[PDB]
Amino acid sequence: HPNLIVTEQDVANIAASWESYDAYAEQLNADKTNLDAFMAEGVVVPMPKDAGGGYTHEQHKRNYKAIRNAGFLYQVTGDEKYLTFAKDLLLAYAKMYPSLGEHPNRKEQSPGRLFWQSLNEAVWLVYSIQGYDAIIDGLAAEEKQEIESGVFLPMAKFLSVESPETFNKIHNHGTWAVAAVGMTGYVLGNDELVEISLMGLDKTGKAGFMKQLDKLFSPDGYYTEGPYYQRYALMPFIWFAKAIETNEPERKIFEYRNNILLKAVYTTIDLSYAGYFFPINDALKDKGIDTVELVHALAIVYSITGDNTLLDIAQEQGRISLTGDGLKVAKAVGEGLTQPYNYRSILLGDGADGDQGALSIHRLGEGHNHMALVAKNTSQGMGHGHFDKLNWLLYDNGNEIVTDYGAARYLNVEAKYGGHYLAENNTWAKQTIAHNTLVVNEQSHFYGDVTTADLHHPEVLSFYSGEDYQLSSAKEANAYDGVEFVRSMLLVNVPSLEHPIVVDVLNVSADKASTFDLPLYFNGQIIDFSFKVKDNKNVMKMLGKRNGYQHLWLRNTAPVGDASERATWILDDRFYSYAFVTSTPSKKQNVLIAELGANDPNYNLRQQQVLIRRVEKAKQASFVSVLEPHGKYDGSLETTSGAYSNVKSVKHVSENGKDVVVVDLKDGSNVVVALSYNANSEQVHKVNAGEEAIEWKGFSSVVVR
Amino acid sequence: HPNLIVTEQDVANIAASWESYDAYAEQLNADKTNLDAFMAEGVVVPMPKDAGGGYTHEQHKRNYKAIRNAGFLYQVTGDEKYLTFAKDLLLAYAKMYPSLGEHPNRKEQSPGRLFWQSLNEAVWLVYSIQGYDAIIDGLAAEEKQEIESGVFLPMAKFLSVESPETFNKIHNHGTWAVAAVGMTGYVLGNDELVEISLMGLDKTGKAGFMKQLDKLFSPDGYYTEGPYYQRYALMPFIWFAKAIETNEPERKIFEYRNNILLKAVYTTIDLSYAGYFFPINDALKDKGIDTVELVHALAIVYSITGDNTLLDIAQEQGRISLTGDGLKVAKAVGEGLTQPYNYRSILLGDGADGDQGALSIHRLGEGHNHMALVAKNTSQGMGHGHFDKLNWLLYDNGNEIVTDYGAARYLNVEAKYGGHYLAENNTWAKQTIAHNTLVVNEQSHFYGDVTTADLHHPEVLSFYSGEDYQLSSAKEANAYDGVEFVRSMLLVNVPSLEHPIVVDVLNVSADKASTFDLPLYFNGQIIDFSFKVKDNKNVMKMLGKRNGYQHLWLRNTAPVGDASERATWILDDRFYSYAFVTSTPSKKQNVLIAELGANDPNYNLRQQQVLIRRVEKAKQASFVSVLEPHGKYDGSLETTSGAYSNVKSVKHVSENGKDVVVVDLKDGSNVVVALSYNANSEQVHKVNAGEEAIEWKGFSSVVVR
Ligand SMILES: [Zn+2]
Ligand SMILES: [Zn+2]
Repeated sequence: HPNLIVTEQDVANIAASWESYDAYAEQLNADKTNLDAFMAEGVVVPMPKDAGGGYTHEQHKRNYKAIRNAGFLYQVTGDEKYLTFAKDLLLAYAKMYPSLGEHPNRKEQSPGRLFWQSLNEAVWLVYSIQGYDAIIDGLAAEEKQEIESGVFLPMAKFLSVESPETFNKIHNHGTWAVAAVGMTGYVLGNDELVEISLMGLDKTGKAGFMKQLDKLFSPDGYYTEGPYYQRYALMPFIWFAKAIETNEPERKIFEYRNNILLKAVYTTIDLSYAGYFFPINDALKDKGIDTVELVHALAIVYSITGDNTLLDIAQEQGRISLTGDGLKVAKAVGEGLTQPYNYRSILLGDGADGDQGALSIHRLGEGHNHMALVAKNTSQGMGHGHFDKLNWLLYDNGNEIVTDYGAARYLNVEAKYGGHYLAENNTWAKQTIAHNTLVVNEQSHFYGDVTTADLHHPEVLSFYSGEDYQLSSAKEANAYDGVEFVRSMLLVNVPSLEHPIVVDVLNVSADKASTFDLPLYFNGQIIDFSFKVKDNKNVMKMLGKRNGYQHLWLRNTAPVGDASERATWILDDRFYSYAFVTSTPSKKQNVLIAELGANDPNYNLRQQQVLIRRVEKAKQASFVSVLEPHGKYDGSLETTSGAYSNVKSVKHVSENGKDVVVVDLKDGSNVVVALSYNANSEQVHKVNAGEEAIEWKGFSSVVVR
Repeated sequence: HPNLIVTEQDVANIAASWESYDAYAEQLNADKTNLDAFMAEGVVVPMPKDAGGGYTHEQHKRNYKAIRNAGFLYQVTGDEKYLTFAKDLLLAYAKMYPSLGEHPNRKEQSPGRLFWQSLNEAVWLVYSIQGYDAIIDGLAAEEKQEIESGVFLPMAKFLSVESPETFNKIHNHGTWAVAAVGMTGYVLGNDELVEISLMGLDKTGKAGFMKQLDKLFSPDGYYTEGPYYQRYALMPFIWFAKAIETNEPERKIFEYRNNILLKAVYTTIDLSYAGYFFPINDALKDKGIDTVELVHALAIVYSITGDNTLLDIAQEQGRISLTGDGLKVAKAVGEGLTQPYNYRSILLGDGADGDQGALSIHRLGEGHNHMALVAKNTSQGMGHGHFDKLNWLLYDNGNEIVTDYGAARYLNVEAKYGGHYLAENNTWAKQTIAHNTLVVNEQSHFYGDVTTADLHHPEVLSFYSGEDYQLSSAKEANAYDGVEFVRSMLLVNVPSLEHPIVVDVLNVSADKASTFDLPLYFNGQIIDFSFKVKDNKNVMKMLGKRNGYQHLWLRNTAPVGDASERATWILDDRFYSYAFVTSTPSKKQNVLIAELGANDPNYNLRQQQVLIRRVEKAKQASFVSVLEPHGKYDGSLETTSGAYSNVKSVKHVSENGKDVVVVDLKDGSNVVVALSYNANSEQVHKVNAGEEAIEWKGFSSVVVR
């Protein structure tokens, strides 16, 4: 002891070297200073009372961190006051815990005892067992027995054999529970606790850690619940793996499933822009790469791989793991070994086998010209999944541009329903209308039914990443009865333009005449539109009755027709223009400008604007658009250039199920995008625009004339 | 030549030493790189066509900066290329200018010839004359004759003798015009142009530069139009003064009126929080200390004073004046002479003699995250003035908390009405309802009439800045017929609380039963209210018909009573709680939660929420409130503490025109604020707060029990 997340050898390395690396010493000293301050308050272990973000919730959180940190500092410094504090905290828990029943402020989740839900109980155990592992050799036998019998063994039993609905779950709850119980198993030398954590309660491998590794990650290391829950589950994954490695290296856990755990870490990094995770599915928008799960995970992977590009990410995190692994990161950074991280375009398969749709990330440019297009062609992702098949997000200039709302939830704010998912998470945040994708008849994909959504996934038709352009194309044939839609999204490098442009082609075919809505949630302030808005007559009414529409105010409608239209907005120092046209036999076309906040008596929803393109009574439609960053606004020096869009118009023609899009530019050049939807790279295609003939080879072609 | 903003000795000093000081070299190289790039485009002088932010507007702007910069670089580096580019630009102007009549894209302002208004013409001249001054050396006689007779002399005459409505103006337009013509006078050796600039067209001193210095600044160096226009006018003030000093040092311009120009520069800095100018009156919210007017002014003042605390601000500006004065700044910064700038509480008198109301800045706390309360008890400030007597702003934690909208205008965005003040600047931004102050009967102060407003100022009753608390108190007797109101605002240090608290007491008395509205414009997301809102029944209607009310949507009304109520919101990592109570005989008390965007078909207004306290059918009211920053939200580490307000309630009693406010805290303690409105330091006062007697001396007292 210790022999878990840190080993005796790690402690020796840290003791010998920590003062020699400034980044590590600064981190250690801050943690030490903060703990010393906390210790001055005495041992404070309150009877459990409060929900998420409430006093007892946050106090028991401060305590598990204190136990872990005191154990670490005892080991590194040899200062007995840290042993005493960790010990006395644990003895207080040991006295209290056997008397605890179900938490009094429970909700619909499995209750904890210390906490309103069992999830936080598992986190408490993951942290606290590390502190115990780090002090155990300095305790009297009676103190060990009291702590083990009073809190650790009863909690481990509670979270495993007493909680099969959680322990056997293939879900982030399951990951945390098996990590907590398995790590306890290693520290206490309890073979049974380790075995059930690895192989499930019945030991057959139908549930447990190994099954989670096999099922929750695709072969690309993409975690099916989405980026936000990927980083969260990454801690119990990487920390239980670390414990397995330090105690049973023969299991070769970091080799398992073609280094799935290593791939999970890189993929977590790859799911961020300007340091923030893509807020698809249930997600909070202030979650970034400095989150401790990725700080610790990066350190472990660096220690294994020696990949010096990880040191770039480490510096961007501005935080370092206080482990033996973190020491290696700090040392490498201090020795000037840092290399730039290779942010790249990727296709991430979803489902265990990678075939259940995919998440595409398309990147182009560098610095403030770095654009990222996210194409959400993924399976449901279980309960946290949103009803947004073929959704997209755009990032540019260090900003989110075309956005995903994330979840309706205020992390650890007790006055917001104990920090838990709000009523509006289901009624607004999960719904299709809340997203940048097709809504049919004001109904959500799969009619907002998670059971149905869980059974289906989009079909990826094409992925391409070149220096000329980037493309993803996917088909959704199961979202609605008698409806199929296909979306192709492109990032195009036009040499004459300062920034890459997005081209979007969303085709829908329906058996019955329908309403088709396509929203665009934008970040910024409207400059102007090419269309005239109808007078709202000094009233804003709720947009629709159900499925998220009840949360939107209609601010203006504007009629549109055959010709492409334009909306231009500003965000910080850059302009963005949305040029759009919809090919359809229906003449009933309108733009709806809407604002979030209807049916929100509790002020749970943020202010937000949206441009919705609506076609009514149509069986067929091709929603075509361009998203173009342009120009410079400098409010400091008081200059402006390039403020007008460089796109004169967008035109579209379909022939024999093949599409041609022509983007006419103000300098007289044009961009031609052609889509055949045929994967045969050698098949030649022809489409007649008017008298103009367009010919190409393969699924797609982009030509700048 | 040059002998204006730089001298021949300055040029020698720069050439000899610019490479030695990193800060100067970085700036010069960045300017040189940008100019070299601009020169590669050739000499481009278009005919005047476009409004503000349009192509010709921004091109003529790039040209005047190029003229100045090429002139400077020719002096410092010697290269013929810089001489020729400045000369060729000026010759193109000389050939075009005599042919120009009124700009074709003029608006209501005095038209320019090069520009849509004459203001920009003046800026062009201020910059361009410096370039000419610096290239005199390498010019032939016929070239000087062409330049002076073709552009400079016609432009100088246009802006002066031909434009009495601007040249005689005691206003920032006047300052820019006299600086432009006066600087031209010095460069051309034209005594007449200098005299009329200093003393006005008729030379009596009724108007012109000297009058502006005596009337537009208070003795404290506060510029009556407000912070945003203070920094703007600061350029022509400080640069014309620089020109006067280098040509006629016997005038002792920097000693004039007890060093008024020096005080003006310090006051400009004192009018910012976290580097941004308080957005009172017409103002844009992205304007900060790195604005070039303050960069140049700071350099001038440092050269005169040697005040090393100005180097702190210089570093925060992140740019350096490319002048001899700027060289001194760079040298001192390189030598490690920087001392921290002393941000402090200040009372700034308004009016020529500082007796026409005042602007109070109250600061408490350390670092760049301290608290700043601004009490706007100032006179009108002419046309750019807002109808917001006794308004207030609050800053905390690097953020604006309780806000001022500034102006409805998009700087140099041509698609937004040529970057000019929008229709909504008058109809929304200037109106009282748009501010954090009293609105009577849905009408603005002075019934929104600038002529009436210009004739009156609030009466300042008290100013105090201590370690215990801070206070401003002011009376507005002239805003409405038969109405008087008084506002006292305090910043209170309560040792048991983590942050100072604001206490607000706004008393109103009216001859007739009236509606009293008190808005609070806040920055952040509502957490919860202590009160119940009425169902809005899925519609938002325009709040009122006139005077800014037509721009607000009513989202919810909520009835309130005798007991204090609370609104709590979150912004970044901190919570803010607004506890409020109104003593009034009227029972008609409601909170209106409103959102901006009605009567805004062009999407000129930002999204914004407001909490308005309304009292109806009342002749008297005391609007009492507490603004309390509290707690910590960490979205990265996922922790929260102190999320609930520590204020249990707020109570108020009035006795013989004297107020007592009791702030009951959750720990059982209380804060007692007493106000007598009697300036006599030794006068004893007594108020019976129920079964309690409150006794104190002086205008105010604050006691923590
Ligand atoms: Zn979503
Ligand atoms: Zn204002």
